[PDB]
Amino acid sequence: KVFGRCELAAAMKRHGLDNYRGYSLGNWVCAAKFESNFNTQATNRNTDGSTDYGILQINSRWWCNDGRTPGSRNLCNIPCSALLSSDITASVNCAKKIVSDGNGMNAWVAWRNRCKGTDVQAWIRGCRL
Ligand SMILES: [Cl-]
Ligand SMILES: [Cl-]
Ligand SMILES: [Cl-]
Ligand code: NA
Repeated sequence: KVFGRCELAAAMKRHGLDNYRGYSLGNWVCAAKFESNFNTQATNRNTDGSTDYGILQINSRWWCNDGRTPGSRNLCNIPCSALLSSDITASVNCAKKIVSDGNGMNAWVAWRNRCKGTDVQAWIRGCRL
């Protein structure tokens, strides 16, 4: 599914991501924009042979099982495929674990490089939240 910007902001808010670990909703929308362009089916193969899945490009090295990332963990206790669903529940629940792991949203390189320090409220401007 390709979400609209406000559509995704709504879904994220309903699943409790807004201000989670102190990160306002626009941080999460900005991260999704640059990670996946709001497409839940996004995948990206990394140099190390791990893969990133879904709206927030969550990685198989630590967070989900794909059966093809030797040595990895599955800390969200899900198949990576769950992260490609039209329903973002799995992705949000897992993101909450990631953002709690010590580095906040710096876990998402793209957030650090493209969202951090920017006017992230723009990503929710106009949404009926
Ligand atoms: Cl915001
Ligand atoms: Cl594996
Ligand atoms: Cl933090
Ligand atoms: Na894994």
